[PDB]
Amino acid sequence: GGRRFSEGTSADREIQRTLMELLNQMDGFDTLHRVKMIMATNRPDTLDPAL
Amino acid sequence: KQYEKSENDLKALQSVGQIVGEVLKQLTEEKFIVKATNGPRYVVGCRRQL
Amino acid sequence: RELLKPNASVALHKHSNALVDVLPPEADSSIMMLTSDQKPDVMYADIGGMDIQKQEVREA
Amino acid sequence: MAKYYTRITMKRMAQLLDLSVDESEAFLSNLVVNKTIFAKVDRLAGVINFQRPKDPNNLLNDWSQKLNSLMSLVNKTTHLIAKEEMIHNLQ
Amino acid sequence: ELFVMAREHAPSIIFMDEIDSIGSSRLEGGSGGDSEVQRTMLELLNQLDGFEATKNIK
Amino acid sequence: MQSGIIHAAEEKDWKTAYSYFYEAFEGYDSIDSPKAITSLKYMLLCKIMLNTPEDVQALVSGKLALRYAGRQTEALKCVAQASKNRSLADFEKALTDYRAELRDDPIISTHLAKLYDNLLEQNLIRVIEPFSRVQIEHISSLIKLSKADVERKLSQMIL
Amino acid sequence: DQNVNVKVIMATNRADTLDPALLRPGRLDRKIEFPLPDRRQKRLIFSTITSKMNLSEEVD
Repeated sequence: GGRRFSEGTSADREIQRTLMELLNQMDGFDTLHRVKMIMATNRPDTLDPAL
Repeated sequence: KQYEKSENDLKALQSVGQIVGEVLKQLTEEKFIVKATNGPRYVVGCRRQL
Repeated sequence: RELLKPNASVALHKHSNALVDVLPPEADSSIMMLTSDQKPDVMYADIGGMDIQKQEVREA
Repeated sequence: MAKYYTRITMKRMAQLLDLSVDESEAFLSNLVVNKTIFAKVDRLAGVINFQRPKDPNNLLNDWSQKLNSLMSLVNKTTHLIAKEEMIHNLQ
Repeated sequence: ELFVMAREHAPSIIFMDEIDSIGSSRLEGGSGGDSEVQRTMLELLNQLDGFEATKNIK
Repeated sequence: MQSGIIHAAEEKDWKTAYSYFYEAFEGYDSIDSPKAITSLKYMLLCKIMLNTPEDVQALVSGKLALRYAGRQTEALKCVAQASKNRSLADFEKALTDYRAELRDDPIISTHLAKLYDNLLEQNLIRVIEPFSRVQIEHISSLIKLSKADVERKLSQMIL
Repeated sequence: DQNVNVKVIMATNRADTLDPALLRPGRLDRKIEFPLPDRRQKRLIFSTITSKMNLSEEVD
């Protein structure tokens, strides 16, 4: 989980994409009832403003 | 016991390690589109025993 | 061979080299879809608010 | 009773139940609602119809089904007959 | 690469629209990522081979 | 009040409509206008729509209703009574007097037509279903009409 | 676009999300804006959602 980034490495396009998936699962077309998630995070300001 | 094991083993030896795939879209029973793991997507049939 | 020319899925033989048939552009799709499954916690009826916005979505 | 008899008079049904025509009418009203078997019942007293739509369609499909099975039957029976026919090995 | 392809199937008019809404560290490279490209292309192409007063890929 | 009409008649969201009408009612109490009475109809109307006639009776808010009392207030309750009874006749009678109210607001006209027609339909389905060549007295009796009146209305329905 | 289907609907959460090829004047005729703080909407969301789930006798 991160942000858009992407004026650098091939790693940077990759974090934003993976982030997209965590958003949907939390709520964006898929809702938690069948699978539940608890996220353990070191630094909460790394994540998306959406997340 | 070894006879049964080897006879079943010959049948394994003539038989190859067939392509694994996934069903991209089933149009109908007789034409299924698959994504094969070798690369090229194929049109495949089905057997009636399924 | 007049319904041959559009860009759509098709079949070719490996080495019996024939364009054997044509297939719909529907075929070839690995994307899933949820028409309304895992239903959001919102609806048009389950809000009354964002009225100013209710015209902008309705149209689009 | 309803499944076997395509048609019964209201009157005959009373003799069969050993209850009057009026009582049978009320039972059928309740029965058709549960939807255990479909019936059409008349208050005229003419007939009680079970499993009939009054279309020629039914008769046309039914007619075909009996003929379709029959062909299949003749060809299988003759295979076994061929064994009997040989004789001097049974007798 | 763009010049060689354009030259091969010539003539061409290369319409470079420099909106320059790219970057936030390409706007410190020339004031557009595209404007950096265009300066490279401009100076080079003027001088290149005989293509200055024989120029036809504008 | 107005967002509620569109939701109820066109988009068929009675829940959102009910909720709208409540807010509107509260605002109407300070003034007297023709607009205030149109708000009173609508809250009652949503319940009748649900097809629980009890809710209608539970709900009544006298605050705007009494000022305006006459034919418009009573109409929503009579319609409910009718739905409860499963009588076409109660509904049938009421509707003629009520037509000025029908003209006045769109919401009532359309929903009352759905209700009348629906009720006829319910009553009729149960009558045909176990009996073919069913007696006239039996349809007159279930619907709650006279023999002449049901046959007439039926003519239209067959068509 | 100009099909029975809805034209591609997009959302962006940044000014760096976009690409100048996408951005170009002569592609976007339409601009859908979106507020959200208004006093009205807040009452409307609350009453419809409250009404979605069951009613209490302490409902206000």
